[PDB]
Amino acid sequence: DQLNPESADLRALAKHLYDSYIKSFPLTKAKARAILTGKTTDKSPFVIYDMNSLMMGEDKISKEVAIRIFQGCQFRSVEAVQEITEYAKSIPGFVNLDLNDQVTLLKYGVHEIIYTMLASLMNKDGVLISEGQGFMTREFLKSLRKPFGDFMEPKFEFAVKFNALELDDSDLAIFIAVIILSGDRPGLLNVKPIEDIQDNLLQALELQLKLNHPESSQLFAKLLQKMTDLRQIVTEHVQLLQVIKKTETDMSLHPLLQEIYKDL
Ligand SMILES: COc1cc(CCc2ccccc2)c(C(=O)O)c(O)c1CC=C(C)C
Repeated sequence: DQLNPESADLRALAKHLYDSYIKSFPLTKAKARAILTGKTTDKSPFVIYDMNSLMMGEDKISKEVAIRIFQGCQFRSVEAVQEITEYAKSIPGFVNLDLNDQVTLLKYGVHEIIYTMLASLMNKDGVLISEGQGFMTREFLKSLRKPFGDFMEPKFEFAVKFNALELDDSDLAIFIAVIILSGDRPGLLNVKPIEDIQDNLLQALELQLKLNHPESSQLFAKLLQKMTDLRQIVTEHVQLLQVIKKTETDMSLHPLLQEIYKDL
């Protein structure tokens, strides 16, 4: 039989992470795909695709429209940062790390994770919003005044590609744990304890994918290669925020987000 004690421990680790992910993230990929695909009469989103539907959306779900949307987006990111911080504490070994490194791991990790999980809420046509009650189209977003009309496009581009891996939540739980425990983060005090945890997470992810996706060759490698896409989305996003700060000096940014962005 395949399972030995070592691979048994990796299965127990996969199970624990999946459990913690479910407990930390109220809107899973499974729920998102059920809303998006019409496993539904109770789960249908209201669709925002223009100014009028936007106005009607606000009714059923003050400033300039681009700004309201961007701020709505900032607030959800703050929520996601909180959910991800709750999840991270569940990753075995994580809270036993030097407090400074915990902060560093989160600071550089959370945006990569946000866009990973945001892919679960996207298809080629738009993105779920407000806990799945709404769906805002990609074209509507793209139509926003400069520079806001461009903020979401690289996220959709990534999501379309990432979604072709067809990962489910149990896969993603291990993958986002791997992301958080990156020993290559800038300013880390003790890299070794992080690398040892990541090594364990990596073995767990490898096994999960082999078992969950037996006909999907080199999926593990293909998934690791996606980290390059995420890192690049994050860099572009930060650059676009520097532009927004200067053109929209009357627009405030959540300090939790501001501290994350500080010298990324
Ligand atoms: C465009 O990106 C939005 C925007 C929004 C704001 C949608 C909105 C704002 C203001 C008026 C009408 C609709 C939400 C939301 O409200 O849940 C959202 O989850 C997202 C997903 C984005 C993330 C997690 C970065």
